[PDB]
Amino acid sequence: LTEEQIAEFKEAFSLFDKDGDGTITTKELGTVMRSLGQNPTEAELQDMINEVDADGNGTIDFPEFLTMMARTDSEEEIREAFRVFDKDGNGYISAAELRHVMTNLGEKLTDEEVDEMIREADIDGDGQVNYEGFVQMMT
Amino acid sequence: NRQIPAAASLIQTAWRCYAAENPDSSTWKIYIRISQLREHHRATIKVIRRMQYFVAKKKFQQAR
Ligand SMILES: [Ca+2]
Ligand SMILES: [Ca+2]
Ligand SMILES: [Ca+2]
Repeated sequence: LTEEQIAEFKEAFSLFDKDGDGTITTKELGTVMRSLGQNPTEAELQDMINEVDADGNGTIDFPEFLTMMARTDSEEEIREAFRVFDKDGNGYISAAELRHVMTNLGEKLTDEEVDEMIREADIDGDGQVNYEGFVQMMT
Repeated sequence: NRQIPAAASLIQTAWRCYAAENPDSSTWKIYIRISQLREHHRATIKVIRRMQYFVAKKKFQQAR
């Protein structure tokens, strides 16, 4: 962690702590998200906080915020998520199959996001994505 | 098979978290209701994207 990183994370913290009270609540979090054009439910906001609220008080103070923003397995879980679609255990997912899953399931990436993903992931350009290589790239 | 949406969302939040580090990634184009995206938008977007990644991480862990 750099001295520059910590100040940048303190600046980011302030954008959420509209209170100035030292903690981010679910309400301040939803306020920021709606300002960006999102409409999260209250349960979605709660799940966001709970993954970060290490003392279980229900809010996020700056050391908790910094802990999460500075954050090990992860690589393996993302591999395991790709392996869900690697039915034959290729180690590979088709660019076509990847675009389909990325665009139409879950968060629904845009086609331009998927373009960027595939251009970076398909190193040899054969239309087949070595997803273990791509997981490495992201981490 | 609830693994499929949870798996997709983990990949997508992870990638979106990675790609927001590139200030000129097309992942910034999704915020259609922001006239001019200033630096304070990007800073909050990066925070939100990290939180969503952690949520997706947990949800995938629970489905597997
Ligand atoms: Ca506050
Ligand atoms: Ca706390
Ligand atoms: Ca390839």
